Amino acid sequence: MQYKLILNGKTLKGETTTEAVDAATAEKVFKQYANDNGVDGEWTYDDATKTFTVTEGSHHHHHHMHRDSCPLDCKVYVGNLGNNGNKTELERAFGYYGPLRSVWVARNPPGFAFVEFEDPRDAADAVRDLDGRTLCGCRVRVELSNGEKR
Repeated sequence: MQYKLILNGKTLKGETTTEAVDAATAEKVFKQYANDNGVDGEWTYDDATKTFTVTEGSHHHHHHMHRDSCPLDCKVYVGNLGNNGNKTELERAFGYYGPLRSVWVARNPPGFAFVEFEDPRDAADAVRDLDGRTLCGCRVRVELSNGEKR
């Protein structure tokens, strides 16, 4: 017991194992075992035991990207709301793209906020669709995710 594909995906969470001639004829088939389940995870691997792992939870309830190494940036952030900036308008402007675990905004600076989604990708969609524009009655700027490495 060695060449050990820990599944932790949408579908199945509970490993499977095999053994092979090189531990790469193992990968190249673990690849398809997990792609049949519906996973591409982290694709992590270990060489000291020749174990593997696919933790797709790292794209759902923890986070990553392939741009730097954070999801996007450290939290949800808003500013330039200087004509209006309040919690309610942002609670529900972000509420559309996903639910909020946390929310807050300053009256001074004139219209600056911060919030918490967990998801990094509906957060990147609020950068796609709520940054660069106008929210409520302003000339916005906006930045979102939840983490992680800066």
